[PDB]
Amino acid sequence: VREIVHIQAGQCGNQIGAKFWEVISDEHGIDPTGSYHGDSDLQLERINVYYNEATGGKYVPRAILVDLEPGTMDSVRAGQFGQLFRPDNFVFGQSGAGNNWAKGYYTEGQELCESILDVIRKEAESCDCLQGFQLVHSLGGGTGAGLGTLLLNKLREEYPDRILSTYSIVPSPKVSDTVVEPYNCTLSVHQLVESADEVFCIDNEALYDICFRTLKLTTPTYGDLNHLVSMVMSGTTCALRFPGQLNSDLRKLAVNLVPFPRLHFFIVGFAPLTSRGSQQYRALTVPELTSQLFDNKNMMAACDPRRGVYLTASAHFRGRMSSKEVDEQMLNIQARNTSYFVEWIPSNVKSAICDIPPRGLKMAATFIGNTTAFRELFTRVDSQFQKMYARRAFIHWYVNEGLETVEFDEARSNMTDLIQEYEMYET
Amino acid sequence: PEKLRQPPSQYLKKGERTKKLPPKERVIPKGNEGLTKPPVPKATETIK
Amino acid sequence: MREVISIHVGQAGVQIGNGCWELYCLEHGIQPDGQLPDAFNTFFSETGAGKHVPRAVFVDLEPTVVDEVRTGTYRQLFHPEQLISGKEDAANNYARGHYTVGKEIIDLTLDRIRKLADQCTGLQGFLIFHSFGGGTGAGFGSLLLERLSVDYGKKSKLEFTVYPSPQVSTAIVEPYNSILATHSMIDHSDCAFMVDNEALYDLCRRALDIERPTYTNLNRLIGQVVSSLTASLRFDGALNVDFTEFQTNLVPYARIHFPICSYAPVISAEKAYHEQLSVAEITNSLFEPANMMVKCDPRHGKYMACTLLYRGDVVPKDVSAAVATIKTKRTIQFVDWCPTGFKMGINYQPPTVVPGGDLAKVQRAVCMLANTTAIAEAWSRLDHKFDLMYAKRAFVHWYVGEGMEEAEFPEAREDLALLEKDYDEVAAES
Amino acid sequence: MREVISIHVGQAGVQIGNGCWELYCLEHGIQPDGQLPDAFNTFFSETGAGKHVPRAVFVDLEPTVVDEVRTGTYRQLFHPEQLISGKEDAANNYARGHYTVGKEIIDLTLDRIRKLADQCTGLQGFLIFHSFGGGTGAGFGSLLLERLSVDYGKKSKLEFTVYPSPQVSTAIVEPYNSILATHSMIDHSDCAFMVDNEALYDLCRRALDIERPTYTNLNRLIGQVVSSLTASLRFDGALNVDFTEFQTNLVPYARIHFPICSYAPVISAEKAYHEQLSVAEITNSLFEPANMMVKCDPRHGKYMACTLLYRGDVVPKDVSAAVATIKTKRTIQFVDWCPTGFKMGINYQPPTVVPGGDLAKVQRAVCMLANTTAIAEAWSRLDHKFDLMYAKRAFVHWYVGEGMEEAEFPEAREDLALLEKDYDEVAAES
Amino acid sequence: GQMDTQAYKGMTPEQIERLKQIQLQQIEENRKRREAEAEQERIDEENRKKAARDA
Ligand SMILES: Nc1nc2c(ncn2[C@@H]2O[C@H](COP(=O)(O)OP(=O)(O)OP(=O)(O)O)[C@@H](O)[C@H]2O)c(=O)[nH]1
Ligand SMILES: Nc1nc2c(ncn2[C@@H]2O[C@H](COP(=O)(O)OP(=O)(O)OP(=O)(O)O)[C@@H](O)[C@H]2O)c(=O)[nH]1
Ligand SMILES: Nc1nc2c(ncn2[C@@H]2O[C@H](COP(=O)(O)OP(=O)(O)O)[C@@H](O)[C@H]2O)c(=O)[nH]1
Ligand SMILES: [Mg+2]
Ligand SMILES: [Mg+2]
Repeated sequence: VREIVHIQAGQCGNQIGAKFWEVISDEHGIDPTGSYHGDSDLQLERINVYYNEATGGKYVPRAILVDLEPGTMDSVRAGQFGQLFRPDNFVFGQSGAGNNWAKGYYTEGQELCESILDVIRKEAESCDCLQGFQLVHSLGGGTGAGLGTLLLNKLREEYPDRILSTYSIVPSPKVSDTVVEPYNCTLSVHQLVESADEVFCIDNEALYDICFRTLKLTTPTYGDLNHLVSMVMSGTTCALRFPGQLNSDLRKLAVNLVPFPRLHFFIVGFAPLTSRGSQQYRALTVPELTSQLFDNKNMMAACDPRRGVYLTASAHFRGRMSSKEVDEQMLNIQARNTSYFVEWIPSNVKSAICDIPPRGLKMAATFIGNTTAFRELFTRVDSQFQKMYARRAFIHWYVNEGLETVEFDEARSNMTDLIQEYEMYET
Repeated sequence: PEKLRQPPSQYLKKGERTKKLPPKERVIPKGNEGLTKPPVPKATETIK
Repeated sequence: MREVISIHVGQAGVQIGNGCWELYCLEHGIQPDGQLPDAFNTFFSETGAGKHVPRAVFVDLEPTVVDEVRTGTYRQLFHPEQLISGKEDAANNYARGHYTVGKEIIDLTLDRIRKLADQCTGLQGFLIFHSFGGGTGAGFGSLLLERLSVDYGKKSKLEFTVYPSPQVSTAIVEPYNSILATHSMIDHSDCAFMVDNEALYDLCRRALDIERPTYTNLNRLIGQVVSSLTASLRFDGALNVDFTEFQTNLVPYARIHFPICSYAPVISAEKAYHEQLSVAEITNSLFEPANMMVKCDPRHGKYMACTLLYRGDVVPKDVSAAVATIKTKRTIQFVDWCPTGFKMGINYQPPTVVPGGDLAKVQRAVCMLANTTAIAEAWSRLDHKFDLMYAKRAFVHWYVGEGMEEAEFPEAREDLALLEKDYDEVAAES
Repeated sequence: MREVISIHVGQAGVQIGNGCWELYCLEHGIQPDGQLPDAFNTFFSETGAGKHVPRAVFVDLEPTVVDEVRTGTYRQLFHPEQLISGKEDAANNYARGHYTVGKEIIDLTLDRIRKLADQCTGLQGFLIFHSFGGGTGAGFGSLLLERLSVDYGKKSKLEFTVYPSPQVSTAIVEPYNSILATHSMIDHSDCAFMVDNEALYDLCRRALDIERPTYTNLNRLIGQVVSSLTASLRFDGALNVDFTEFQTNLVPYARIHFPICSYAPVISAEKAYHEQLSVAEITNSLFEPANMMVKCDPRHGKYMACTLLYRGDVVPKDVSAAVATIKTKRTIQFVDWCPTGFKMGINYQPPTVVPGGDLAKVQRAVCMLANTTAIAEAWSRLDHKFDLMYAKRAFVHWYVGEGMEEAEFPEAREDLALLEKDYDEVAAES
Repeated sequence: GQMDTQAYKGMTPEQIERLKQIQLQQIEENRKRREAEAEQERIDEENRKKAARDA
């Protein structure tokens, strides 16, 4: 009884969220019509974490979908599992996105914010308990980046105690899909730093690199890339849904991994990712998972951990396995590569074990780590921002919406300090 | 609805929500009287 | 008749508990439903009928571990009241489990333990389990002990805790929780036993022949020790030793109670078939550093009074020869002011093995508890790890926000520092 | 021989009585029509042939609640003169139910009760039920008691009334009605017991395992206490207590009469499988704050003399051992004067169960009535709620318009202050 | 007293019991070896074939 409320914003959020419910539905065993047709009693133990039951044997997710234009929403419902969602949780405007942060935050955001909060109020206050919220959005856009942060502030004000876990996609360094991203990401980071408890950063280029290097997929599509992300969000909450030898829920993760209030941006990775032909060679052992998780190529964020130093690290393991074997690897990986860990924090690696693995995979692993390598990713957006800012570039579109120029300087200064904050703790 | 709306002039300034822990200057710790169990007698204090 | 009450706190305490009661029900001959297909009064009560009920209370702040027992096979044995579950765990935070969330459930549990003590006419002590690194194990364990001290006063509160290992660790904030709990246990506990996973991790691989153990195997090894300790009160023996006799013989002073554990023989079934394992053999194995349940070698320190428990074939004649031999051994030290140094106990009922058991039925076995200055090695390691984190204030904000005043961090520093001064001063000789 | 008259007023009283006379009929063995398929006559009259009729009077100023019985199964049991119904209810207005509308039916009601008293050769008391917040329970109940005081004189009049809950409230004008009836009750009642729905709700969920109780479940609980209370006059027992013995033992003074009640065991069927429930356990369960049917903490204040009633195979020794154990509880406070502090009773007839019931078939049970100073906490609630409303004159127009004079509002406030003074003066140090 | 003498006819039940629990343990680990190899390898055999041939 640790219910979690799920919120999706924008084109990125709805497509990721829609694929996310396909993964959970098969894990719990829910037929796309919404009825249970599973195979084990353990599935019905704690389905209350994510689902509500309509009288008649039909289970409904605690999902709210938010957009400024209904174009992407109707594409989701036509999908196979689109019938699952409650029709009244579809909250949308009737105006163009604009791919603009200020317009999403001020012009269209204020109008829709009134209705979205009460829809949240329906699901948030309908359950016996509420541990935290779950947000999926991108930072380069205008709807997920702008409207998502607006709801994040209101959620914090009304529900301060609950954990506001968010999953974010960061603009790419070589080619990124929007010209005005340096403005959008810089403003969005200002809201994320002060409001959110946990933030995970995903880069599209790493997902392409992972699919081409490891899985040998000749033509990976956005369904397959979003499939990789769904595994990680499934992995974190699996401690709530199923029994284990050592439980580790969301609040345990935040306490252990976050040493100081502002340093909480995280990188993730998933093992085992097996090549379709390398499987005949790979004998799947516990050390084999340990090799993949800490391997730099498996990381889903395009920031190399070796260029920085680790502060904290966490690994989850799923399946019936030896508790000694997991604990020995954590000691082994920590002592073997001491050059990438901080001295003034011993035992930098947290561990956990879960009993039920994903279907087919007899064991699986999930990694979440925090490192000073995030200075690479912020220096990129700051360098692009300054040169776009030094001359008055596209700014006039944002100012016409009503944003004062002082907000950018406040936004960049807060971003600049967080870069320095990572620098000082490296010592 | 009027209460929820946020004007541009009220932009979130830094440090409004991230509070800082004060640097902990301290009182001298009350060490040996903090426990009801008496301390061990020393080696040199033996009765002759 | 004479009663002992068991309390199980945290995930480690609970899932140690089900292994222990699985052992006890099989030992006495009680079906999981409580009916039968004596010494029942020590651990069980007669509800009427042919059904019995354990004297145990399970407490945790999250329902997953407790609900496993609730849906398990043993669900019929326990009283529904004994299984107490909170809403959300302490997140490995001592302040959260002590001040904010711990106090929401403390008074509910204290009613249930007291209500069980009404049925125990001849109560003589409690058994309490912890994991030091856990938030509920350390945080709520301190609050439970402080209240229980004034509720019952001069009743032996024996504890059995899992000390964080020298190198194996699963929680980053682990040093923070252990030191804060150190102040609470030292004043209030009558006596508390230390064990660490890392020594059990090595022992169950070498002595017992298991390639890759789990928490299940270790919890069974703990159950044997508790069975050996309580066997004197339950079944006949040539030399009975009550809870009070352990308390007086082991501890020389108030602040120096902490013993360590050992057990012999720990041997696989196919290896136990090879040899006879006489009394002298099992006594010799107890003193090798390999068999300590705490990964500290006694040879860096010295021994005070040690207690030996024999469950099996053995009867005093060969006991005296064995202890006489161990005194001749010059690899074992004793402080000058404890020339006697030993308390021996002998019981006739052999140990009980389990279906899917890790061990064979040895016709004789011995259990050991000793007080040694080598335990000061563990405190020094914990002290250094804490100072590295606290120097740069690595995690203070989480504990302060959950109700703690930061001035308690240096206070917990001094009490451990004072304890370290006591052991080394006692270790001196004149 | 010895007779008791039961009167039911308002919705709450008659609905409780429906369950009570259900319980009485099954206990004695009488069909719901009043025939058979002893102590019958203390509650019933033998009309002739083979038929029985209860000694009860049902009155409410609106016919919906009474007509349920008139159309129900028990319609054949009662005498139609006993079922009295008004035309329009008091609308939760004290002035309406006392002066304006209550006068219409008061003299009709008084003839029927007096006519019922003629057949009672050896009557010894009355049983009257109220709900304080209701207009009819308070306005008409106060009027009924005032007349019965002069009609019968010093025949003891016992009341069973539902006091307003601390937080649960269904009527806004509820504080106004309670104080006005408090003036009438304190002078005329020989002794009035206290119950409230909020504590019975929590009791009916924890002890009895019911997810969502209704008024039906709570009404059966109250009937058990009255059945246990009157069982001394009905069935054999080793120690008998009459109504007069209750009256002298429980009250030291005139204005300190209000007791509180408790019952044990209240257990479900699948929990009683795990519990023997002997005399020592049931006596201990009574004194816990959880089992009090008024949500006031006895730990908050002191105890005066208590009365205990046992129904089952109970031996007088086990009674004395239980009482001795209670006196050893330092969490229980007694007054220095009245060191005796107890009166005990034993009866042999076990409790009776009901089809569709909620309780277990226990072989012994205990009922507890005690006088304590903790009830001053309940009056402090009603006093504070009244002052906020009357400060701004929130609802005075309704009561004044129905004939009530405003001068009564401070006078009723004056008496409650005097009653609050009386309890603390006695509760003060000797 | 030093009367584990039953070993004259008491340790023989022990050692024979030791033999039977030895065989039970080896049966348990033998069947576990057989259970693991089929599950891990041959369910994976289907994953290889389906993924490759559908590609
Ligand atoms: N020997 C042994 N140790 C265990 C077992 N389970 C957990 N531990 C130890 O317990 C520690 C983890 O803390 P928890 O068991 O969760 O204690 P807790 O008080 O419930 O912590 P919270 O979940 O935050 O309330 C780790 O250091 C483990 O090594 C077990 O089954 N056997
Ligand atoms: N325990 C219990 N309480 C009841 C029941 N029915 C009513 N009550 C209580 O009665 C209280 C209010 O009194 P009323 O229901 O108005 O009864 P009344 O005295 O006839 O008042 P009027 O109907 O206006 O004449 C409420 O607070 C209820 O808690 C019942 O069946 N069981
Ligand atoms: N992983 C993933 N990324 C996507 C998907 N669709 C869009 N994106 C990325 O999201 C970023 C911004 O998307 P955008 O259209 O602005 O989303 P918006 O928040 O609704 O405005 C682009 O850089 C895209 O590369 C998807 O299906 N999967
Ligand atoms: Mg816990
Ligand atoms: Mg009425």
